[PDB]
This record gives sequence, C-alpha cells and structure tokens, in this order.
Amino acid sequence: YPHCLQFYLQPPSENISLIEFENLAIDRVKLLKSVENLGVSYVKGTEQYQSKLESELRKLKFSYRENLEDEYEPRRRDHISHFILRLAYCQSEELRRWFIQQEMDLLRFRFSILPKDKIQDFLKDSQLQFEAISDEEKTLREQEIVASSPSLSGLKLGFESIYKIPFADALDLFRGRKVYLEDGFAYVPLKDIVAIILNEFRAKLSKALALTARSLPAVQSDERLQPLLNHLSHSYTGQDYSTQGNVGKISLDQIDLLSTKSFPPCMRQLHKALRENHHLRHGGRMQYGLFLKGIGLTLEQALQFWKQEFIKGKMDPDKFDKGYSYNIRHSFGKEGKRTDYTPFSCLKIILSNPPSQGDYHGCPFRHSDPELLKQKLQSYKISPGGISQILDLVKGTHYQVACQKYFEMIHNVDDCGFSLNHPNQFFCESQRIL
Amino acid sequence: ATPSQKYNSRSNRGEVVTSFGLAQGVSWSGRGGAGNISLKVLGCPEALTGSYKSMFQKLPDIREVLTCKIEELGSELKEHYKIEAFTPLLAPAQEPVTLLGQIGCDSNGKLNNKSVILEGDREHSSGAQIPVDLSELKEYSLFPGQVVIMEGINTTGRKLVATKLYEGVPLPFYQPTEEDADFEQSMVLVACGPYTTSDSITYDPLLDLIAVINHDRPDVCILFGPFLDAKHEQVENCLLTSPFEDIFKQCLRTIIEGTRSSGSHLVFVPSLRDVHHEPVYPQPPFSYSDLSREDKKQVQFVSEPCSLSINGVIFGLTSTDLLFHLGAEEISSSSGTSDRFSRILKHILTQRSYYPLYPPQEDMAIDYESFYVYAQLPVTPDVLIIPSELRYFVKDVLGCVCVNPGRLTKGQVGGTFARLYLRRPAADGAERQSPCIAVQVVRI
Amino acid sequence: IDIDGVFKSLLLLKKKKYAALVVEPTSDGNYVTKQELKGLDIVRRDWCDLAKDTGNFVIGQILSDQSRDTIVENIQKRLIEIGENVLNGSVPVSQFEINKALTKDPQDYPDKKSLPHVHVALWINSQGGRKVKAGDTVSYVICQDGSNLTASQRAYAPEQLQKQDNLTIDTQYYLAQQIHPVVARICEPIDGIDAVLIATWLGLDPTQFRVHHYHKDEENDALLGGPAQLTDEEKYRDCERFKCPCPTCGTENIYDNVFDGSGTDMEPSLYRCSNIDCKASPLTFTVQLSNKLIMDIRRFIKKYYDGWLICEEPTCRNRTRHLPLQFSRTGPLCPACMKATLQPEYSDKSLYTQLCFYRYIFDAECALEKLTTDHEKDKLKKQFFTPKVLQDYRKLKNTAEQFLSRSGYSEVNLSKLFA
Ligand code: SF4
Ligand SMILES: [Zn+2]
Ligand SMILES: [Zn+2]
Repeated sequence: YPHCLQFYLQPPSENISLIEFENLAIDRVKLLKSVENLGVSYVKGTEQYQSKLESELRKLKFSYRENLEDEYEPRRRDHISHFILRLAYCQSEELRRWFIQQEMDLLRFRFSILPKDKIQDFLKDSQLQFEAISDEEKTLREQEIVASSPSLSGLKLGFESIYKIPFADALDLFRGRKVYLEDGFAYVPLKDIVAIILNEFRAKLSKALALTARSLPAVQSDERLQPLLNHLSHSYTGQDYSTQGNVGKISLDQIDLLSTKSFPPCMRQLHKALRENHHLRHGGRMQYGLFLKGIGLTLEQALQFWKQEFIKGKMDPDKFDKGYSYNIRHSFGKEGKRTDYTPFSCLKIILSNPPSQGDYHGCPFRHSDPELLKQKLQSYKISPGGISQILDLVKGTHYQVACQKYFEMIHNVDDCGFSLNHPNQFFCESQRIL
Repeated sequence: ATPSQKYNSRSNRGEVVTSFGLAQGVSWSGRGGAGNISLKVLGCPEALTGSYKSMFQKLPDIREVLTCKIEELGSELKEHYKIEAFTPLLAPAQEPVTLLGQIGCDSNGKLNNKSVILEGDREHSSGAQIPVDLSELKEYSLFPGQVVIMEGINTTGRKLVATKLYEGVPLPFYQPTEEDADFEQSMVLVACGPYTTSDSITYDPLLDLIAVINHDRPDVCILFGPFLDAKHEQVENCLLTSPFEDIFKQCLRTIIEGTRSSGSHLVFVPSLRDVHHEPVYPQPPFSYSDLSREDKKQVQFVSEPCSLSINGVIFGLTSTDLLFHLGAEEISSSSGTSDRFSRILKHILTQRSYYPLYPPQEDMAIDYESFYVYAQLPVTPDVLIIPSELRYFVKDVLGCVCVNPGRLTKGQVGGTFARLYLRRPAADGAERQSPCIAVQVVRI
Repeated sequence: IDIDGVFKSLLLLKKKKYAALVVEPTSDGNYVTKQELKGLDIVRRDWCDLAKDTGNFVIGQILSDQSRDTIVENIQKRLIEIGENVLNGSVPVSQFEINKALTKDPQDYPDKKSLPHVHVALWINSQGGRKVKAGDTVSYVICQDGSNLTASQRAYAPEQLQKQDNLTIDTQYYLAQQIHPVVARICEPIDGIDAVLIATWLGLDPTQFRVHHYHKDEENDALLGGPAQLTDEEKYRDCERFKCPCPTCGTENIYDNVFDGSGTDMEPSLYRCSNIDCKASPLTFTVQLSNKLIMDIRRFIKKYYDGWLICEEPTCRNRTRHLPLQFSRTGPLCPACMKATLQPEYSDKSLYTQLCFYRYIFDAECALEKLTTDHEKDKLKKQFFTPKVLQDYRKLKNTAEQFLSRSGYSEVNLSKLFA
C-alpha cells in the first residue's frame, strides 16, 4: 500500500476474520451507494458534493493523506473491500456497469483530493510511464500546444501540468488532430490526462471483472459467503437502523394528521386507502401494521386502532380477534423474525411484491405510472416545477432521491440532511422537524 | 488417608500378572541414556508437524474423504485378490459377482447382525446404499466403517445376500536395514492415565511411577493421557482452585523432574479425555515451554495417533479406547470360538487406519480430512500400544504383537503397567523375525 | 423462446416440487382449471387418519381459486376448531390411531428405545399371546402416563388405552409432532405465516414449541431488502446462556450480558451473585469460571463434531449420524426420504455464533462502547471498573479467544478466493 489512490490490480493474500470481512463488504457497499445517490442528487463538481462525500469517507474511513493512521488500516480496508465487491458485482453486465459508474465517480473525486505535488509520485507508483515536462519546455512549446490544442479559448497556458506520453496511449485523443506531436510524444492538459487514465482503468476493470466472472463458480462453493455475496447490492439496506425496539409517545387520534404531515407518499396513500376502505390486502396490511409498530405505537394501541377501524369494516369483533389479533401479537412478539419482527426498509418495499389491482402498497414512484404520479402530486399540492424534477428523477429510476425531494418540498425546506432508505427514518426526521 | 488407601495397602505392589514371549528373570532394567537409541516419527505426512488448523467441516469433502478411502482399499484388494471387475450395487446380475462398499448400521443404534447395510464408492455404485443379509454367510466379522469385498449374489438389486467374504490383506511390514540389526536389546516403559484416584489430586500413582522409573532405569518411557481427565468427578464438579493448564503444567513438570536421574527417553501421548487440550481426534501434541537443552534431547511429544520408530522397530500408539469402541458393535458368527480381542486387532491391522470405525461413538470428535491425511498406518506396525479400559492382555496376530498396558488407575482399585524387551533378531533365516522378545504386565 | 404453460395460482416450494393450478387455454379464450402438482407425496405412513384429513383440507383450501387472505382466514379458523376439538377431547378416539409396519422383529431394531411402534411390539409380545412377526402391521396410539417419560416410551395399544382409565392421551404430543408438521409443510411457505404462528393458532404450545422447534428452514436469503448485519440481541437470541453454580451458596448464576440492571444501576453481573444472601463477589472465582467455560465450550465442540443430520422435509425429520455416500445437488440425500436434503442439527456457524456469544458475554471492553452517555461511562468505570477486574475480564475473554483463533474458518483466507 504505497499511496492513497492505488489502482486495483493485485488481489490481497492476507487472512482476515469473518466479522472484519462482512464489515468491509457492508461499509464499501454503503460508500458506493452513497456515491451513487449523491452524484444523482447534486452536480459532480460542487463544494457541497465534495464536502458531503468527504464527511461520508471520514465516517467510513476509506481514504486520507498518508500519516501513521493511513498506512495500516484504511487503504487495506479499501483494497479488500474493493476486491470483495469485485466478487459480488462480477455476476452481471448491468451490475458491472453500475459498479464502473460509481467507481469512476469515486476515483475522480479521490484524484481531485490528491494535491498537485503528489500526483507525480502517484503516476510513478502507477507503474505505467508518464513524463511531466519542464517549465522551460512548457514555455518553448506553449505556442505549438495552443495552436494544436482543442477549442480551449485563448493562448492562456496556465498552471495546469503538461506531461509527455507515447502516441499509442492517446489514440482517440490525437486521431482528431487536437494535440501536438513531437517525435511520437504528446503533450496534454490535466483534464485530458485524467480522462485517459479513467478510460484505461475502465478497460482494465472490464477485463478483470470478466475474468472474475469466469472465476465465480469455483469460489462460490463456500457456505458462509454465498448468502452475502449474492446480495451485497441487490437487497441489502445501508444500515437503515430503524429496527424494532424504538420508543416514543404517539396519540391514536393524531394518526390522520400525522399521516398527512409526516408520512412518505407510499405510506400516506396506504393510510388514506385504509381510511377510505377500512380493509387492506395482505401486503399493504402487513406493511402498514409493522410500520405502525416501528414508529413507536404500543401493542394495545395498535390492537385498539385496528379493531376500531374494522368496526367500520363490518365484520364480527370476535372474528377480528381470532383471525388477526394472533397475527398482530406474533408480529409484535416472538420469532418468525426478519419478516414480521422488522419494519420494512425502502429498498425492500421497491424490490419485493409489486402491487396489483386492488393493492396500494409498494413505492408509488416505482409501482405506478407517471400520469398517476402527477395526479397524486397535484392532490398533495406540490409546485409544478418541483413535480417536474420529481418526474425527471423518476425517469432516472432514482426513486429514493425522488422521495427525498418530495420530503423537502412538503416540508418547505432545501435539504433534508441525509439519504432516506426507511419509511420509519422518514417519519423520524419529519418528527425532528416538529 | 482414605484417598488412594488401596494404593497404600495394595498387596500386589510390584507383582507381575501375565507374560508373553520367553521366560525371563525379574531384574528388568536398561542401560540408561547411554547407547544408540533411535526415535523417529514415521508415515502419513509426519503426523501433525504443526499444531492444527480448523474446526470447519464440509459435508462434500468429508464425502470425498470417505469415497477416496473406499476406492483406495478397493483397488488394493482387487490387485491382491486378482478380481475380474466390480459391479454397481444397483445392477442386478444372477451370477455371483463381486461388490464393494463400507459397512454401516441401518438404524442409529447398536449394530445387529441383521441390521447392516452396504454402501459403495461413487465410481462403482453412485454412492448408493443396500441392506445386506448374513444368514447364508458362514463366517464373518463386521463393524461399521470398514471396507469389505462381498462377492454376494444380487439377482434383484434392492437387497443382497452374503455368500462369502474376502479378508483384507494387511500392509507389508516395514523392511529393516543393517543399522537396525546394529541395535542391542532394549526395553520400554508404557503407562496410561488416569494417574490419580477418583478423589485425589496428590497423584500417588504418578509418584509410584516416578519411583519405578528411577529405580529401574529403562530405555524409553511412554505416558498416555488423559492427564487431567474431564470425566473425573472432582473436575466435572469443577471445585479446582487452579487453572486446567496450570495443573497440567504442574503435572508435566513433576514427571520431568522425577525422571532426571532416570536418563531414559520420554514422550507423552495426548488423549481425547484430556480436558485442556483440543478434543479433536487426531490430536496435536501437548504444549510446553520450560525445557533445558538436555530436556529437549530427552523428552518428546507426539501426535495422537502416532507412528514412531524406536531402534528401527515400529511403534503404533493410539490413546483412544478403540478396543472398547469396536467391542460394542463388532459382530461375528462365533463368539467363543476365537478371541474378541484377537479379531478386533485383526480389524485394526487390516483396515490400514488408526481408526477404522465409522461412525464413531459419541465420546469422540473426528475431523475427517485430518483423519485421512494424518491417521493412516504407513506400515503394519511391529508392535502396537492400545491402552483400553478392558482387561489387560498381550497377543500377537499377523506378525504384529499387541500389548494392552491396562489402566494405571481404575477409580481407587489397583492398576497395571507393562515392560517389553525389543531386539532386532538375525537379519536373515526365518522369514518372519519380530524385534520383540518378551513382555510383562506388572501391577502398580 | 416460447410459452409452455399457464398456472392460475402456484405454490412455489422446490425444484419439481410445487403446487400449481394448471391452466389449459380452450376455445374462445376459456380454460380448464386442471389440478396437478409435484412433490406432494408422503414417504412414511405413520400419520393419524385425522392428520391426513387435515392435510387434504389444507391442500384443497390452498388450491382454491379464492384470494390469499380468504385462504388464510379459512385455514386459520379450521385449524382453530381442530386444535380446540383435540384439546377438549371431542374428537372420536379411533381417529387418533397410528399404523406402522414391521421391517424386522421388535428386538431386532437397534433404536427400540426410540421407536414407539417397536416399543408397542415389545409390550404386546411380552404381555400377550400372538407375537409380532416381521411383515405385520402394528396399530397403536400415544398416551400420557404421568411418568414424565418420553412420548415414544409411552405408546400404547388402542384397546389397552380404552381399557385403561388411569392414563390418558397426549394432546401436546399430537399438536407438536402429528398435526403441526402435516399442516406446516404446506401452510408455512405462505408469506406472513410461521410455524410459531401455527402453534399459537392451534394450542398453548408457543414457548415450549419454540424450545422443541426446528429453526433451520426459517433462514433464507430471499429477503429482498431486509437484513444488513443485525445486532447482538437478535444474533445471540438462539444461543444457549451461560450457567455456573456459585461455590459459596450453591446458587445458579445466569449471564447473557456484560452488564446487568437498568440505567444508573447497570453494574456487571459478576459484581454480585444472583443470590441476594450471597455476600462473596464472583470476581474472586475467575479460575473455576474459566474452568466451567472451558468445560461447556468443550461440550459444544463435541456436540458439533457428533455430526447429527436431520432431514429437512418436515414430515420425515430423520435423525441420523451416518453421512450417506449418496449425494444430491444441494447436499446429502436422505436415506429415508429419497427426495430430500440433510443438514446438521447443530450448524458449524451456529457453534461459531455461540462462541462469539461467549466472547460477547465477557467482552467488557466492547460493551463499554455501546452506552452512549460518556458521563455514565466515566462514573461507572471509576466506581467499579478497576484495572484488576478488567484484567480478570480479559482473561475470561482469552479463555474463548484461544479457541476462536483456531476456530473453523472464523477467519477467511483471501488467496484461495482470489486464485
Ligand atoms: S422511496 Fe421508500 S419511503 Fe419513499 S415512497 Fe418509495 S418506498 Fe416509500
Ligand atoms: Zn453466591
Ligand atoms: Zn427424510
């Protein structure tokens, strides 16, 4: 581990515990998902993006300038975590494309982190040769570089470093006659340098991921890594943390106002459907019941609420008892865990059991068409421009970010200060707004 | 007081009960550490040079261990018996054709003569199973986990009937050399735990063995485990005031200091019943740090089981009570016609493995990959040591002579230990020339 | 690519083992709801006729065209009347009978103590006349004798039971292993339904039934957005607690947490013995606490290496140790169920979990990183956490850490994964 950035082409050969193995896998999955969501929400170059992702790195300790702390733990964490993601992600072309997008975002940000003094030794450590030119050479060949340069306006050849490269390394660059050539050597600004290195890095990663895809069947024989490595990205929440066992004071009568002021669109419309129908299908019923369990409602409050609502449902109260009260108590109590003991996370809500005719569960952004999304947004009184970028985000299949933007719009705020993954987190933050 | 009061009032103190070999005098002694004494572990990639690695089992590679052992034994017996070709267990042929597979019990209890099944290797019979019938078979001797070559008639496919069985030829004896003939006569101490009574910590039998050794001056001494057994009531109730490793180190240092004057070589065989050590058969040796240079030159530790050579004579050491384990479910057509001990030793020599029984009894813990790569007999041993809770005995079968040293302590009742002369006889002449001379089983 | 068939409703259970309403599109867009399914077969004939009737009712209700909620409500109500009828004894006695054949003679079975039908054969051959020969079918029923024996050790004959008023039948044993498996085999895969929930539906079982209940099929990575890595209180909730009698007073001591109490008095359990009258701190007896730890982790290692195998078809649940040489796609085929897959009773990772649970019990250093309020951390550590007691706790840690270091791929090597 000689430098912070590193190109990942030498797999580690150390020995680590299972707990550290899972910690690295989950931490790097969280980092890449955060990179995806932040890059979707913001522009890739803004200081807000830079500082927010720096804070994400600091809370996940994945990169920093060399010191006593950096040498042992963080860069090694980066190494093994990246390779276990290689194993997780080499399954499919779609996952490979996703991983490549996020790792290019990560590597470009990290390169922007590195100060200009250390980029020379980084390229030297990169094992592929590139020679920076001297100031005298730059001054002598400035006119040639400007004359042969791309549409960059003016003669200004600023502080940006210029390197010497074999011509075969920049084929697509020079083949447009937008660079000067000297004895088979090119001279290039920093933006095109990083473009070249990222293209080469994507080529090497594509080949390596294909090779690991050829190596998956042998390495999947293990039983303690199959159920994880099948689903690091597909169906794992990034520490949603809205686990059962929370506390709070909720008044049963206030449920309507709390639904219209603090519920994510899916749960809001589910509660309205319950109020207007006094009956739900299995999926929506279980979803809303365990959500109400999560928000802090106690067992007696939940039972009384559901019984009262089925009073308007017109079935026998003893039938209610025998049929459902067992199910609600089981959800609040004993095992059957991870399906009835837990509050549903957003990634689960979107990927599991899409609603059908007569169903109202499921995230509406992913499970209903844009015209009905627009109708619902009009019914919820959001500005037409806000609805416009909501639909733009829906076209970009970033449903969680769309829900985020809906949250700031309904709360009349700018940034929620997080990235939502759990409806109970949505509700907790809305209560934090008071 | 009343702890070990039998050992303070044992009439048979020093008396010898049984003997094998030649009528020999009683002044049993050795030349001390002086003289050329060889001591080398042998066979099956060197019986855990390192400590050990794992407790993670994979059912697939356990299966490949099983089928590999079955295939190896099948190939060896096919080449030795000039067999035409084996047949799949599910392929019915009317003419008597040979089969192959390891013996198992149909249910989960103790083996019964009519509750036995046959399951073969996958390359012959897809690893399937089939019940066997022994009513037609005249003589046999079966126990779970042994390879057999049953040329039974299977005209139906769903059940075979035994016609005649093939005994398994044992491994050839380890071929000696001239330097082996260049050894003079030597005698060995053997002793197995427990070294204290059921209600003591004093280790009076241990002191008695120290006295016996420093009075007799033997060549090499053998001490089997357990040293601090878990089944002891004083430890199972766990009233001890000192750590298990502390007590164990105290014990080892007591034996070491008690045999400084002996000069005889020393080695300890760990046992599954030992509490502080890893309960995984086969086991790594013990762990100890405080040794001087002469201590290292005089004391060793070996894995359990171990195949070690002394003066070019093969010693096969196993601590587990394999005799008792086999005797529980081994079956034969006749019981009183031959010796149960004789047939059990027949099986242990035949199956080429230090533990031929599968599945083992509850009070063991076998990791099968390590068992296959570390617990195979390299050769038919010259002499075997099997400390067993059953009665002490010494027999010789198929050239291999076996001594049961007995238990040094049976609760509070008197125990036994054994002495054996070994000496390489004339290099040629008779085809079989056992290094052993004579053995005494002498009560402690 | 092409279409091969239509199923109006399908119960996905296993490869070539499912229930599915076959739909053959007829003329004018109509279809016939043909009834076909794979894998419903049963291997052992030792079920009550009322149990078979209940299973047929379950399959009929799960194969009706109506909605999931309607089917669930019908099955739950019917299961409730079945449970109440069995509990109050209104069910006629003849339906409780169990039939079973005899492969061998009664004494020949090595598991005579565990097989109730061979036990009944022993009883009849002893007390009566005509012996039970191999190839004959024994008829018997379970009974409750008040002798706290195992159910298998209490099976009687129907006529003998009807002639005996002293001892009665065991509704608990039926609701445990004669009705619950038959229904649960089909009704369990339906989402939002678990064997614990059926137990609550049918009777007073839940607690003792989770005690005597298999939690192997419950695990499945089909959670499409559920767990990430869990927390301790649900990781170790299946791990057995730590036992130790107090040398001073002979009182049992319970430990499943580094600390003990609620809030201000959240002192470690080792500070005070569970006995209120005991005045000696367990902190003195670190030697024999470590000895007990060595002993019971030794017992757990022995239990795992025992290599006990269980058939995962809930009806069979064959308990055996001989790993069969036959081996299917998923694992070792059941020698009794020619279509099944075995797996250990005590998982290797289950033992890993329990040993990590022990190191969690004794890892005061990590437990000091979970209470957020640093002021409380400081006052508690100054009032009780001396360096001597921390060294004792660290010794307790190492007592299990020196097994965990060599423990069964609790560490993973990267070379064979990246080769
Ligand atoms: S993103 Fe999650 S919380 Fe928001 S509406 Fe969709 S499922 Fe609900
Ligand atoms: Zn006490
Ligand atoms: Zn089965």
